[PDB]
Amino acid sequence: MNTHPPQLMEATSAKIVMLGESGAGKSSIALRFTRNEFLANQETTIGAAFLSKTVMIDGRALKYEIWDTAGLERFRSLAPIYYRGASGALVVYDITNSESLKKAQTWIKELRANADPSLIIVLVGNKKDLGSLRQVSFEDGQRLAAEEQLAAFYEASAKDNNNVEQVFLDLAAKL
Repeated sequence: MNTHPPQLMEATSAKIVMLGESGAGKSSIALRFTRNEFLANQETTIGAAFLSKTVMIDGRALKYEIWDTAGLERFRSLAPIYYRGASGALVVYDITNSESLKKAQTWIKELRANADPSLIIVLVGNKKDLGSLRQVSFEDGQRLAAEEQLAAFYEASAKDNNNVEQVFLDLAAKL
């Protein structure tokens, strides 16, 4: 009766948790990858927006767990538990709102010191339309990403699809 069944099979899941700052299109960008639709009057969630869907890459069926946490709440129970096995992390920051970048650097400091060093973090900017009135240089923002070995840093806009397909395809391509 002593046989041995192989455990290595298909049906995988990638858990990516995305934080940022409230009002910085945090929940807005998440909606653009979940159902790929935009809600103009979409408020930043105070609880948790969690949708998990299966995609088929090269015949491989894997479901992505994307956790849209509260826009800016550090006192919630989500603070410690959000990275309970996060394969990757994402954080949204607006290029004219310096606060979002200041909040972003806050999250990235704690999460890397609490979770995993090789955890890939996606630095994504908000509203590429701010090309002229951008207070902080995106070029400078991506520098701190590359400096800390962040493989993913891109610009996103809710009405521009955010290139959310590309940023995830990039990640899925390497992993």
